[PDB]
Amino acid sequence: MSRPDQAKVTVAKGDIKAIAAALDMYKLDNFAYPSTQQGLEALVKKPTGNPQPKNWNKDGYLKKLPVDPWGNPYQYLAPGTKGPFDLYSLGADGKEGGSDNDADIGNWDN
Repeated sequence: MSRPDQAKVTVAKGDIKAIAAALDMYKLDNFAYPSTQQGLEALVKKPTGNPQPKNWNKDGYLKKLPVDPWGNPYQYLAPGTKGPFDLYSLGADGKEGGSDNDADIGNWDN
């Protein structure tokens, strides 16, 4: 997507796939996926329970990346409905919808 604001979307598309890979690395750190309650906290604060000797990362398990464009913070949620995780960023208008740059941009795995 090579247009103003969509150019912010195309960056985040690589960043979200980055997070999805690191969430798989938290999957390794706690030999399991986080829960949308305990594991969300365990994505922001060290996981309570038994994590393996692995360097835990906050912010939802991210790479060496800043936050998403438009000054929005990443929304990282753990398995909601059917899917092992839910992560996304809000669109340029601060809303989760379907659009180019006004869409919620994220990815997850189910």
